[PDB]
Parts: sequence; structure tokens; C-alpha cells
Amino acid sequence: QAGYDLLGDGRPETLWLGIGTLLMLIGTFYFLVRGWGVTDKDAREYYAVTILVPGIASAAYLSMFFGIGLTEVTVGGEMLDIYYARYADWLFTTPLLLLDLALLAKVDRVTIGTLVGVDALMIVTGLIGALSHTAIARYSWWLFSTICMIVVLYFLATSLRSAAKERGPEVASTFNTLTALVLVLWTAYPILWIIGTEGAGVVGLGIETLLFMVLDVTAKVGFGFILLRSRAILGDTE
Ligand SMILES: *C\C=C(C)/C=C/C=C(C)/C=C/C1=C(C)CCCC1(C)C
Ligand SMILES: CCCCCCCCCCCCCCCC(=O)O
Ligand SMILES: CCCCCCCCCCCCCCCC(=O)O
Ligand SMILES: CCCCCCCCCCCCCCCC
Ligand SMILES: CCCCCCCCC
Ligand SMILES: [Ca+2]
Ligand SMILES: [Cl-]
Ligand SMILES: [Cl-]
Ligand SMILES: [Cl-]
Ligand SMILES: [Mg+2]
Ligand code: NA
Repeated sequence: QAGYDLLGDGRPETLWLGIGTLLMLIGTFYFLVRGWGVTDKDAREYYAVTILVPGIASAAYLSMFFGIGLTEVTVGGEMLDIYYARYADWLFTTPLLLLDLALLAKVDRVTIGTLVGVDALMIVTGLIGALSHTAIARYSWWLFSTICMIVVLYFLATSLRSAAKERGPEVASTFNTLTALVLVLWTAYPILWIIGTEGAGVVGLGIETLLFMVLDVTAKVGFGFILLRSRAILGDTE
């Protein structure tokens, strides 16, 4: 795989996991330090939610870097590497990102429950796809998981967007900027999975790990930088 076997254990993808670990850790500490001076009760909630996103991802990347939670899955005569920590990371961090958006839009708890429930289902069925032993099963789960993602993104772009507009231009402009980023960046994840080792196998584990790392840092640290710079986080939350 494209990369460099940093720990001398046969895994060139640790170069990218290590860089990912460091960027997530720096993002976490930067948010933490800037949050210590925040006193507004609403801004403190956004900070609390948002620091945990790269913070949890830091733990997951450190675990992958050291090889904890790595195993192999046999599909016919090939053996695919599966890092479990990647899916546990996304299981926790994607609801937290969705919670940031839902706080900005100020939508009700049943809407939030639907959004995070479909999101959880997306991650779980992706994991089932990653562990499945026939190509037909792996592509079928991927398709179902992708449908779940489309549902989540549809709700953001319609119901939450409409709610956010009623909160005024600072909230609506921040919501719209973050949602523009999410609609593009989250969609990149199923594309990479199906062209990478889990799917068609055009891209190998090295390039795949590099690109997931770039997506992850952007989706977590980049997202948080745009959010936490905005005056919208001072507005009332429920
Ligand atoms: C770490 C932060 C984020 C926003 C991670 C997002 C991950 C996804 C949107 C993954 C989606 C998948 C789909 C829709 C299909 C099955 C395979 C995936 C789990 C990669
Ligand atoms: C390589 C980048 C590809 C990006 C493709 C982005 C397509 C996102 C589609 C998600 C569903 C959008 C739901 C409706 C959105 C809207 O009403 O504007
Ligand atoms: C360590 C982060 C690397 C990846 C970061 C990708 C996203 C760039 C973040 C800088 C955004 C610049 C300031 C906010 C811009 C805006 O409001 O849209
Ligand atoms: C002989 C090993 C040298 C390997 C050099 C790695 C490529 C340069 C590092 C660039 C990593 C950029 C990551 C993107 C950050 C979002
Ligand atoms: C031959 C295996 C079929 C895989 C199960 C179907 C998954 C339903 C979405
Ligand atoms: Ca306030
Ligand atoms: Cl403040
Ligand atoms: Cl206050
Ligand atoms: Cl590769
Ligand atoms: Mg309130
Ligand atoms: Na290594």
C-alpha cells in the first residue's frame, strides 16, 4: 500500500494514520484552549459538542496507528483489513456533528431523533458491509447505507434549512455554509469506500487511508473551525 511503514510492522498506512492522529490532536487542543474563555451558555454547548468530535477521532486514530482493533475479513481468497476503531469513531462523531446543526436550526427532539437514528443505521450497515464475505452482500449493504445517508442529507437541506432561516441571517448564513460543506464532503465517503479495498478495489489501502484521513480532518476540524468562528453560536439553543 502507498505510504511508509513507520512502526516497522508491515503497515505502510501508519504514515497517514499518524499524520491524522496529530492533526486531530492539534484541532482538539486548539478548540479546547479557545473554549476556556467562552462564557455564553449557548456557545459553551457548541464548544462542548464540537471539541468531542476531533477528540474522539484522536483516540480512534491513535488506536488505528498502534494497530488496536485491526483484523482481517476473508472474501473468497482475499483477506481485507478492517479497522474497527474507524466505525466506532463515526458512530459517535456523526451524531455530534448532526447535533451541532440541529442546535443551530433549533428543531424539535423528534426530528433530531429521526436524524441521528438514520445516521446510526448508516454507520452500522456500513460496518455490516465491511464485514461481509461475498461481493454481492458487501455492495448491497453499501447501497442501503448510502440510501440512509441520502435521507440524512435531505433532511438537512430541507427541514433543518427551513427552520434555520427563521432564526435570522447570522444563524441562516452559518447553517447554509456548514451544510454546503457537509453535502459535498459526506458524499465523498461512500464513493471512496466503494472504489477502495472494501468495494471494487481500484484504490488500495494506502491511498484509501490517506483520503479518509483528509476527509476526516476536514469534516471534523474544518467543520469545527467554521462553526466556532461564527457569531451564531451565541444565539439561544434548546
Ligand atoms: C468523521 C466525520 C464524518 C462526517 C464521517 C462520515 C462518514 C460517512 C458519511 C460514511 C458513510 C458510508 C456510506 C453512506 C455507505 C457505507 C460506507 C460508509 C460507512 C463509508
Ligand atoms: C465528488 C463530490 C460529489 C458531490 C455530490 C453531491 C450530491 C449531494 C446529494 C445529496 C442529496 C441532496 C438533497 C437535496 C439537496 C437540495 O435540495 O439542494
Ligand atoms: C487542519 C485543518 C485542515 C483542513 C481544513 C479544511 C477547511 C479549511 C478551514 C479554514 C476555513 C477558513 C475560515 C472560515 C471560512 C468560512 O467561513 O467558510
Ligand atoms: C519516505 C516517507 C516520506 C513520506 C512523505 C509523505 C507525503 C508528504 C506528507 C503530506 C501529507 C498531507 C496530508 C494532508 C493533510 C490534510
Ligand atoms: C447474497 C447476500 C445478500 C446480502 C443481504 C442483502 C442486504 C439487504 C439490503
Ligand atoms: Ca447566548
Ligand atoms: Cl462568550
Ligand atoms: Cl450566558
Ligand atoms: Cl495503496
Ligand atoms: Mg435556551
Ligand atoms: Na507501521
